[PDB]
Amino acid sequence: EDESEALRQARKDAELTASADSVRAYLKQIGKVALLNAEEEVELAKRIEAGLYATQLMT
Amino acid sequence: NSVPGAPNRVSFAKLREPLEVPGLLDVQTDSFEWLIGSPRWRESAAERGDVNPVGGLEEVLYELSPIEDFSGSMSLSFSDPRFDDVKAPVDECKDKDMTYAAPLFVTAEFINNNTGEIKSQTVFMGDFPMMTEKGTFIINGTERVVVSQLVRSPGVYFDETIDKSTDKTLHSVKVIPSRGAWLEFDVDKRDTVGVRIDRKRRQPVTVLLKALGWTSEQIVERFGFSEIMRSTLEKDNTVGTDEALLDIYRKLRPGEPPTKESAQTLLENLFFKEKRYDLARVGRYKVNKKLGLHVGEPITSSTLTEEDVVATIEYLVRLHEGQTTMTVPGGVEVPVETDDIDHFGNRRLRTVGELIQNQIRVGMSRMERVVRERMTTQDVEAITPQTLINIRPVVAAIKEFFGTSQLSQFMDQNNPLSGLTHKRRLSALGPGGLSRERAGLEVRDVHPSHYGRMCPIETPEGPNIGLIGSLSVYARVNPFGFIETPYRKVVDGVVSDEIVYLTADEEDRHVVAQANSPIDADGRFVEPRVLVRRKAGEVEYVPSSEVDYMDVSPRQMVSVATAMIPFLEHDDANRALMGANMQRQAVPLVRSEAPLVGTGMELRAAIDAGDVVVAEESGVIEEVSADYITVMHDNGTRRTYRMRKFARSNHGTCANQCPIVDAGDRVEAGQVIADGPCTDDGEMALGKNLLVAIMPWEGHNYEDAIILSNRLVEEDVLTSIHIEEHEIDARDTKLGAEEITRDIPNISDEVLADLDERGIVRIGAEVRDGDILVGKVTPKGETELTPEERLLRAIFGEKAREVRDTSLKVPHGESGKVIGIRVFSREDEDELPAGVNELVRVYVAQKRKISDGDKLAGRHGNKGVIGKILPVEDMPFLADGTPVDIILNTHGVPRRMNIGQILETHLGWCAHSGWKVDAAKGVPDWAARLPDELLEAQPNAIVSTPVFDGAQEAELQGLLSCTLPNRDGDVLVDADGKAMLFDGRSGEPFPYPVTVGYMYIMKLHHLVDDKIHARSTGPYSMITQQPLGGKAQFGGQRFGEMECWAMQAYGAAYTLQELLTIKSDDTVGRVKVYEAIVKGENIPEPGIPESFKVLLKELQSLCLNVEVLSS
Amino acid sequence: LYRRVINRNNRLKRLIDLGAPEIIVNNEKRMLQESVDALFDNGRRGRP
Repeated sequence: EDESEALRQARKDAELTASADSVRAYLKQIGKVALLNAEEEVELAKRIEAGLYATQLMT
Repeated sequence: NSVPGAPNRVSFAKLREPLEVPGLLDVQTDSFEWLIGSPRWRESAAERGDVNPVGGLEEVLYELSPIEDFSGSMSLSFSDPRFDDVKAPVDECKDKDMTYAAPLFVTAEFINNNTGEIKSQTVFMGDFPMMTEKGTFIINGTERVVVSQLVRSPGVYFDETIDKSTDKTLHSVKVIPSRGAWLEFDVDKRDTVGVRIDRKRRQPVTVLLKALGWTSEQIVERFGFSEIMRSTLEKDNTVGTDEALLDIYRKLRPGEPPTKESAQTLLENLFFKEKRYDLARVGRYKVNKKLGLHVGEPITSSTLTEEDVVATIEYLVRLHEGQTTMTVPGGVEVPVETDDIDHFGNRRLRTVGELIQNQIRVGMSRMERVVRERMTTQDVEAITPQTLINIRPVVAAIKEFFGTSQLSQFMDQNNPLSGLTHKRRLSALGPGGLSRERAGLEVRDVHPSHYGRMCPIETPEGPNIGLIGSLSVYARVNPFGFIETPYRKVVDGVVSDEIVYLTADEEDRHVVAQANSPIDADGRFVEPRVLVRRKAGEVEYVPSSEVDYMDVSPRQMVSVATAMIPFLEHDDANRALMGANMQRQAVPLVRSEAPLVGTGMELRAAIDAGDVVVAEESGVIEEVSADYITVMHDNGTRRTYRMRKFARSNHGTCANQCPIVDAGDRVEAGQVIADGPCTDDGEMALGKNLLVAIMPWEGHNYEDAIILSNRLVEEDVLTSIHIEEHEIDARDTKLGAEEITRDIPNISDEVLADLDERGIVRIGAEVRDGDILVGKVTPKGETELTPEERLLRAIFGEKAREVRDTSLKVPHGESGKVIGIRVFSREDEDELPAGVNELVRVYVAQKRKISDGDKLAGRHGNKGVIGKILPVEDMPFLADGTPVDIILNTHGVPRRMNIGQILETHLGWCAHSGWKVDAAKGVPDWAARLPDELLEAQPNAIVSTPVFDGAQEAELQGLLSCTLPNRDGDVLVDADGKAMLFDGRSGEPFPYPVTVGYMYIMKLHHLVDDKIHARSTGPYSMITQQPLGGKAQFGGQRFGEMECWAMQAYGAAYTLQELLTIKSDDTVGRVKVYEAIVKGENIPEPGIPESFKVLLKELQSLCLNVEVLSS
Repeated sequence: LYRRVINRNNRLKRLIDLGAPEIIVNNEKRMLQESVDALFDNGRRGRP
């Protein structure tokens, strides 16, 4: 079913495929990062604000 | 007969035909009627499948609707496809180059399931091209004809194969549905099976049946007798429905991790969903017949079902066991056998309806995509069907289909027969078909099912041999796409008049009889053994009581182009093939005399070709003129047929129409009123009746050459009016405007005499190669004015002449008088293309006489060019003194096996001189079966001969015996056909008699005037400096590598280098050679070809360091 | 084909100079490789 080595390495092997079509390979790779919500967006925006502030301070 | 104006054509036919030939255009008209859904077709299906009367457009609209959004609370549907009157009648759309078309209207229902509101908007679908009465479309003025296509009908196809290793038999299947993914079930080299899904070579049936919600108990219950599938299920090695689903996901959608539900829905969306796998309505019924699934149920759910898959498994596995009959649980029993792919029960025919349906389906798919995109981006209740609809893709798709598609081609019309045969022709190349390179040897062969459906003789001799053919004369297209032919059914040796129609597959389960059988009028064949066609196409003897079908008539297996060949049965198949093909390319002469010896098919072929005026309604003729005929019908009103005079055909021939009625005659509905280009008294006439001697004369008729007398040239017996058109357009340009004016720079006056001040040639003025036609002057802009030009103008006072005279001139090698000028312009408020503002087209015609090199041929396969036209003195003449017109060689007819035309020659002489059979002491033995009214024939009497039931040898010999003379007492020909004839060169009589008689010859459209070409220094191509090729361009013959082989073998090196470098390529070499030969100087040393430098640069651009080293 | 090569090369230059995550840079380099592939021999690898 899903556990007991039937589906985990199944997913790993299915993902680890040749993907001859270039668009297919790109869509396979893009299916790796989870989507984001508003709180994550504002938190990452705060992190980027801190990063650019630190870059300005370095300058 | 049965034609009101039919000339009296006596016939040698023995038996009668129970039915007349159907309207040979019925495969184009009826299909378009189905497409539109006209009331004629509406009532046609009322007794031929009224279970679901629906048109092609109605079917597509119903399939498309309803279309909704992701939420399902808002949707749109289509209904009521209503047409409209055509914008303009045919001739004007042929004049100003507009498509013969009418607006299309449909009703759109907007539904909003959230609250519910109705919006019935009558949207303008577009401009749908229509089909004319002749079955030809008009696109941009041109007349185009679409042809039906032969493809493999979607369904199930089992087949057998030998491994050639241990001689084990293997059985494979290919369920090939349109717009879907293939499944290939077979028995592998080893014992197990192969279940290839969409080209993936793994996973025997174990995972598939398991993936259908089953488990091992079901597959072991269904299959306990099939040890092959028992071994396979034992070799499952997988337990678990989800395990099988993920294993399928491996080899159906790799690259994405599988989940519990993804594979289960993926299988349904791949096979059992009618959006990604929909075998057409033909495919579902083909599967049902092949498997006996449903035998009395309406057609619905075009998508493939699971019981279909299980029945396919059972059928295949039982076939591997060698079983004969399979009975599916829940269905009738079906015999188990391999399916042939060329049998006409598996090859359908996509007529015009199906092709236009497919293009409309693509257009509606784009429509559904765009409307699905748009229905969500706009807020509810602010959206209307008009803004949901953007009709652009539909008209784009129809324009894509009608133009720049190889299945809807330019009409081949240089005589009525070519037009008739271009339609009702079956092709096999194109979208969904097989290319000639893709075509094997098996497909080109004649299948036993071709009989009565597709003619086995009519097919082009070129590379396309066998790929494209012509429809039979009695053939019918079922409302289902399969082809079908009529046949009378005999019961217990009693022949019935009831005509029933059978397809290719329905013929196997019956036994059809011979066409010309010894019928006694009581239905009983006098001998028990009769030639019959068995199930597998085998011919054999069989007693009479068990046969159940017979051919409706002879010439049922043959088309309309081959049914016009007299004495067909006496000719080899190859020569009959070529004769049928040359019948298509005869030219329309200026008189078109009817043939003496022919077949009854000529009248019907001429009548229904559509180019002869036929009185639709009976009545007296009010008045007759060359331009028009006014006919007064019985019910007061009148009708004026406007005759078409001197119209250029698509191949530049003549299409005059001469009325053949008087000012006070009565004409019945259906009678021929006026004759077309190649018709006499409403019957086909593609040639002339010429007296023939078959002796080989002094080598001028050597190797198929033909010699003619000057009488044909002087009496205009073989001369054709040929018309060409020359378009030329003045268009806007950054330099300004190009003017159609007489202000033509640096021209004389003797060549300006025949132009009007408007700037074009006077109507009725003679031109020739090089003469100016239209004076169009373009602003030259600027260039390097040579100093020598300045000294030139300083010597004479010539103006700069600031404009370039790129006027239109008659191209090389033609002449003749001008027929008409048509001019269009923007200030004439015309629909000119955006960019051009004048467009003038001039028609020039010349009465092309017959000369050396013109190809003349009979309709029996004999061909040849005119070796010479020698004067009337030097012609062998009979004792009466009439010179022979055409002499052909005798060394071709016995070797090439076309003796039929010798019989035609003798029958023609009998028909010309007239005959009478002495019925004093009873009728002679040979004339006992000869019909009455054929024992007497006046001079120049026309006869007829059906192709397979015609005049026999004994009857023709008896006719030759009594051949009463015309004016003097002189039986020129003896009983054996030969006749004495006097030499016109030396004067003494020839030692031995030779055969003479009247033969029907035709001039082919391969005249030498359009076939002679030569050039000294013309233009050259861009990339490589080689001269171009063709007749439109100045050309230049291709000196290929095969001729390079010959020149190298000769040992001639200087000639080869000359032909390569300076004569073709070396630019400086070309100009230097021309200067040297003009200057009378020695031709210089050839240089280096430019194409080699082009190759060197090209190879360098491919990252290949190529340098040529001096040392 | 030359226009495709030029476009891909210029976009890769922009990506490198601007500074982008390595996935987009790898995708652009793959597109450049496939574009040169199409230029030298169309249809040899993959659909033409």
